[PDB]
Amino acid sequence: PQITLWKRPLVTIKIGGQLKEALLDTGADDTVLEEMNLPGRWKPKMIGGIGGFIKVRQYDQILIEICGHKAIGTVLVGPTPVNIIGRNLLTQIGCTLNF
Amino acid sequence: PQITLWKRPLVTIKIGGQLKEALLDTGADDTVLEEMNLPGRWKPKMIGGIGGFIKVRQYDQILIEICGHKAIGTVLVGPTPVNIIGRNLLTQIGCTLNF
Ligand SMILES: CCC(CC)CN(C[C@@H](O)[C@H](Cc1ccccc1)NC(=O)O[C@H]1CO[C@H]2OCC[C@H]21)S(=O)(=O)c1ccc2c(c1)OCO2
Repeated sequence: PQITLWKRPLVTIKIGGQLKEALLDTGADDTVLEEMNLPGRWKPKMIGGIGGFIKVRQYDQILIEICGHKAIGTVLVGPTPVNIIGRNLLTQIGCTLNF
Repeated sequence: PQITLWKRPLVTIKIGGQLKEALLDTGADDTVLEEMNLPGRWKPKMIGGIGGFIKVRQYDQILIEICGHKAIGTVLVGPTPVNIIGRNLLTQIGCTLNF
């Protein structure tokens, strides 16, 4: 689809067998989700945003379905203000910016 | 043009007589620029992201040229680590997400 930006580009995602809403975020290198239970092993990591740095749980090679498009990649879980889909998965679903 | 997301979607902008590199950021409601001394009246604002909030100065009706496309709107200025073009101006240059 072609998504205009007069509203927040929010979409439904499926991860760990659960539906969630997430923001397509071209300014994010990485995908960061709010606190949730995810299966598999994880490593502690730090990530920085506009206001500072936070501790996150890094899950590798996780399936997320983004508006029916499959991606398998790294998902960070921690105290982000919003579920964000970052470029690491946006590229997997073939997302581009156009103007 | 079409911008893939393999790398950060950085583009050249023109603001207040200065050329800068800025992120085309679909996850940003507002446009936030690195500290710079603009003339005119402003209002204090707080904007939140990963790591917490930063204090910024809100300037209204500021003209920004984004890869040759002119836009005019609200621009926030503060201690951000990156110049961020938000949705308030992305809509004005006809920027869409596509996948
Ligand atoms: C509330 C949803 C997002 C944060 C979750 C909002 N951000 C825009 C993101 O694109 C920032 C934009 C950003 C980019 C680099 C540095 C600081 C901010 N990216 C970001 O935080 O990404 C982080 C996760 O991947 C990593 O790669 C970049 C930082 C990490 S933000 O920079 O904090 C931002 C911008 C304009 C705004 C605002 C918040 O509130 C209203 O107006």
